[PDB]
Amino acid sequence: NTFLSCSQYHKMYRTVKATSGRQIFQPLHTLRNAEKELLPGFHQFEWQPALKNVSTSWDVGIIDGLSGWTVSVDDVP
Amino acid sequence: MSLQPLTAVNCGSLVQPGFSLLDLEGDVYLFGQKGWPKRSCPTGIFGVRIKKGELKLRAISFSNNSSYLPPLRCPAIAHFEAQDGKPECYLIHGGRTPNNELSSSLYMLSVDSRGCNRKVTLRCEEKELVGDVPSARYGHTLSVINSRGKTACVLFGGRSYMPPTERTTQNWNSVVDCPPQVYLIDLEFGCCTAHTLPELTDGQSFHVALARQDCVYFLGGHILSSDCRPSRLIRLHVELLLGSPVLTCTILHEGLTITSAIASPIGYHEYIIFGGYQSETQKRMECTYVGLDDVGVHMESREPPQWTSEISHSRTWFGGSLGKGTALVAIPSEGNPTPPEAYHFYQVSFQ
Amino acid sequence: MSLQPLTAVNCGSLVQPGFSLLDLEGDVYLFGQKGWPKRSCPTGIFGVRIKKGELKLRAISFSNNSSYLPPLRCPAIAHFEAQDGKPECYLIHGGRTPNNELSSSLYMLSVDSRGCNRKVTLRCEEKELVGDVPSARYGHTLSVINSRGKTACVLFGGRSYMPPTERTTQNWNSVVDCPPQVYLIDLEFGCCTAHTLPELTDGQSFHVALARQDCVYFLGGHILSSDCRPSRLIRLHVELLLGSPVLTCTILHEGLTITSAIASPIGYHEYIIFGGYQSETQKRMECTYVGLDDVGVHMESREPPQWTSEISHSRTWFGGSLGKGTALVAIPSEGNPTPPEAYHFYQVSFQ
Amino acid sequence: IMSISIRLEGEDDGITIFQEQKPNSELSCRPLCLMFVDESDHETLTAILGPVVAERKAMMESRLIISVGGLLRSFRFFFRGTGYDEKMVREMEGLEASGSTYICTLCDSTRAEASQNMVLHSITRSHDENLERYEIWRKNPFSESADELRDRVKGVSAKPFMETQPTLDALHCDIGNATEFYKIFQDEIGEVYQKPNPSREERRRWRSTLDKQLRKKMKLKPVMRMNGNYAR
DNA sequence: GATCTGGCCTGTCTTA
DNA sequence: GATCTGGCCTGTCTTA
Ligand SMILES: [Zn+2]
Repeated sequence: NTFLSCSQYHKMYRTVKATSGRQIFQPLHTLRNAEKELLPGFHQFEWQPALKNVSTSWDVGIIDGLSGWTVSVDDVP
Repeated sequence: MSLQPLTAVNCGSLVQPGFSLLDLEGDVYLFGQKGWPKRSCPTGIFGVRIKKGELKLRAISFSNNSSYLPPLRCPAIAHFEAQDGKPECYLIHGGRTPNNELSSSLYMLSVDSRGCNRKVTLRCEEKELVGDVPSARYGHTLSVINSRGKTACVLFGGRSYMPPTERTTQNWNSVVDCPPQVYLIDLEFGCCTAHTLPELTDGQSFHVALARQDCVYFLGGHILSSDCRPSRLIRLHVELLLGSPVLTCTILHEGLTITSAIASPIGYHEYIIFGGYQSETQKRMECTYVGLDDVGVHMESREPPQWTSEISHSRTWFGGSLGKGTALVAIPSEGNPTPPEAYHFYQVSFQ
Repeated sequence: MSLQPLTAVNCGSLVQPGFSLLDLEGDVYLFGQKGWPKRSCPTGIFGVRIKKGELKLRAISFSNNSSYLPPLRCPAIAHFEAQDGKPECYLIHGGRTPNNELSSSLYMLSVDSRGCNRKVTLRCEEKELVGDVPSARYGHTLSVINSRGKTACVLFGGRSYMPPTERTTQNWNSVVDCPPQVYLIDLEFGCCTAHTLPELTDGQSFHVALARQDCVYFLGGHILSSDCRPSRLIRLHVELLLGSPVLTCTILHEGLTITSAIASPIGYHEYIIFGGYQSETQKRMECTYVGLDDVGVHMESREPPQWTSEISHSRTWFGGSLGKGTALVAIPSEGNPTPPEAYHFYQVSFQ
Repeated sequence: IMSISIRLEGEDDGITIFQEQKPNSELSCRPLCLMFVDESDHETLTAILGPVVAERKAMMESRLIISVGGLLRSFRFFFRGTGYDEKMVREMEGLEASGSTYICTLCDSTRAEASQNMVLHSITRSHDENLERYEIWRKNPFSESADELRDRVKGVSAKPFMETQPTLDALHCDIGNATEFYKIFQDEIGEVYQKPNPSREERRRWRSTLDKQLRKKMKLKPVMRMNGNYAR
């Protein structure tokens, strides 16, 4: 919410810990596992009746939108 | 065998990677365009004239009693030649709607009247198919056969989307080869029969098919199961008798390993295979000649016209046949800002 | 009285808010180009022609003996009329170069030869002033008098940069009115005398000065000390009698409250005054007529032409006198994208 | 997510629970798909967005089950497509963009017809009716010429693929109306009802003096394309 | 050579 | 009416 870049935040963390720390802020690698709940593909859910033409796997994260294009040359690329 | 660089002065955004060139009654008609029809041309079909290097596209208008067509991207064109009763017919089936779908309907295109002043009116009719209809597909091939003495059509090959039950919103734009059965279609009525091929255990696509005197010869076509481009040639023989359309088949040992070739007619039955893709990276540069007689295919490589560095180093290329030993090819272009003409055009001529 | 808009045909980017129109021998010459002289016209001076609304600028060329001029922005122009020796002269002094410094050098401009094919050659001679030179200033006025029978010049008014004691790099760009002493300059030689008079309390700037028959009439200037635009009319009477150019002065009742006016001669000694500004905020809209004779100045309000809403709602406006009852006015123009032509132009004509 | 309400056990059309107090805010707008695709071309846009519209059209039917607040609860979904401007609504419903004869996306009135008659019109257009009308235009059962057939389907020449609720965008409506009034003022600076054929230079001079005035007062500087702040 | 009409071209209008 | 010359016009090159 303060639009701080990851590398700028790590800079802030190192500077606030090296001087008088007594470290307050958490390191990056504990943030990277902290949001695994906020992103999609974490909670269990289920429809009824089962959806049409949609798979039932409930853990699909970021999927590439091309959706299985047969990149082979001769078709529309 | 010389190539002339053309300028697509105006209307160079209507051509797209896959499209068709119908050669009927002299002048050629471009068919297929980017997006749906715009009000400049409410039909979708342009007339092409090449003069002094200029490529000029003119708007064509349909007749009063004809239905209209979506701009099918990669359809299967079959040239039904002049005879009783309505020359000159083109059978189109079935292609890809620009709203990305597969159309399973067959269209029949013909010429109606003229001029008054250098104007041609066309007419399109949907042809209802009572079947046993072949599943909607693109890239397949249709060919007309005349046998003792009646007329039929042979439909073979092509790809299609995943079966309707197994298509998942992640495998949506996935595409697999349709099963390998040959469909015999009567022009009228819509009785279409399906027959199995004991020798062909797999289908293909993008294979140039040449039909002469109730014999059909299928050149190589790209297979997506094994990712192989077979050099073998396929011959099939349709013997139309009352009332079972028996079909037989055989393999020829050697043919050109080619996919998406521009098959331009020159002589009576002599064609030139103008080139395409032999591997996923390298494109065919050599021009080949294919004469067709009842003995078999006679194949000789001919001196390919000297290609400028641009068309020799291009990633991909496509085109179509303007007829009379003349063909059109296109190369996508780069630059900044937009050219905006995304395609440079070349006209290759034989003899 | 009439006005016509003029189209600012190409090369209209050389007109800046302060500039001069030197009217000599038919066509008039724009002077005071924006920026330094670009090698499109290495002189700096232009001939102007107005034909069917088109304002076309041609590049004049100096002669071999001439020293070259920097494009001063707002100098003091004095028209020395046609007589012995070399008619007719324009005295330019002194203005400020495109680098913000003040010239303090008197230049004399004359014509040399023509044509052949619609070509006119000029010549600029810098003339030395020995003295007791006048301090570098801009906006002042110089006027030409003929007194029994010697020709002299009276130099008065004008702002200047602060003296080089209180000059401070925080008060660098500030200007203050030069001390009010009249300088009498001989055309030849450069012997310049300086006289002071009690009735002239402070100097002025941008005050139109008129000169006839060894008498000079100063209209209302703009005094920067009390911020007043005095409506007093000033008169001074000089005579060059060996060996002093003895000078006296008088105040008059009514003088117009305009600064930076466009004084166009129309009659023998009758002028039409267009005016720049009545007050700091509100510009002058009325046009006035000022005749002058041995008795005194005679004022008459003449009907001003109907102004377009644009030139009536303009904040600032400038121009000069093309002569012969014709004058040229300019309006800065606001628009996005940049027009780029900044100044829209009008031609006003009397009778 | 605009609002979430409860109905059970019944007797109430709804009993609202959560209503987004700031719908237009940038803090409440959840991205779903990002693409590097042009808007003009149709084939790439539809090939990528096929699946999204497909599972959206398949989701309206069934009911979701989530473990929330400790218990298993059931949800229904209503989708309202309203955030598209007119260009995209026209091109994704089969109409002709954008200066056609058939002006209204909600009605069938033509450009000249809604000039005489202005204030009386009734909303007709909908998704299914446009699908059926594309079917009429392609099958062409009565065999009319191009213009008559275009008149029968009131200008549906392409198959619609996305469904769009018949509403009006607010922001671009304000921008369009402010550009209309800016042309009216640009006309009224000069006299256009006295001199009906003004020259191009006169147009430029009128726009220049109007922008000069609108700079002296209201503290505005002109813009090439007119954003919404200039309209307000 | 006189006639004509299809289509080419150009300017304004509309939402972006 | 022929001739001549200045200035107008356009394309390319240079840093931005
Ligand atoms: Zn409406």
